[PDB]
Amino acid sequence: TRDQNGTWEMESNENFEGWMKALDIDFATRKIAVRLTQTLVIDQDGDNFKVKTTSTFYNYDVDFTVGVEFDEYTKSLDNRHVKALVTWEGDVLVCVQKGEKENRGWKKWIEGDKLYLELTCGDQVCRQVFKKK
Ligand SMILES: *C/C=C(C)/C=C/C=C(C)/C=C/C1=C(C)CCCC1(C)C
Repeated sequence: TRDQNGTWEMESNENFEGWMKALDIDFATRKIAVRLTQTLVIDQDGDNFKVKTTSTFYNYDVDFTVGVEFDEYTKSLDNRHVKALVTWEGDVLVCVQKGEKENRGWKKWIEGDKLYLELTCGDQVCRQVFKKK
């Protein structure tokens, strides 16, 4: 389904360290971040998304409209400028972040009662699975 609305709690996180390292997230931050639990809150109305990711210490918050390119500064993450675009490929939501890093972005989709998130950067892929809270 294309409906990704809800509050989603992480149950699995594969190669998170590899992905953070590919983004050059500093080693000391990685140590704190790597095994934190995550809650992902998605508000979706038509093309309009509001996405909030939360953990004990960190948050990543972003609003976008499907099909509308937006320039991003990746602030507390890796401090880079990218050109972001989120679109649908079937029922997979696909984000491409054009910039220095190759293959940078994510894909998000629903299967059953679960949300799947694939984060990509360089040659690294991180796969996360969430259950609806
Ligand atoms: C569509 C879902 C998206 C775009 C989720 C993005 C989530 C992040 C970029 C996660 C960031 C982090 C945390 C939530 C805490 C652990 C360390 C970070 C900064 C990598």
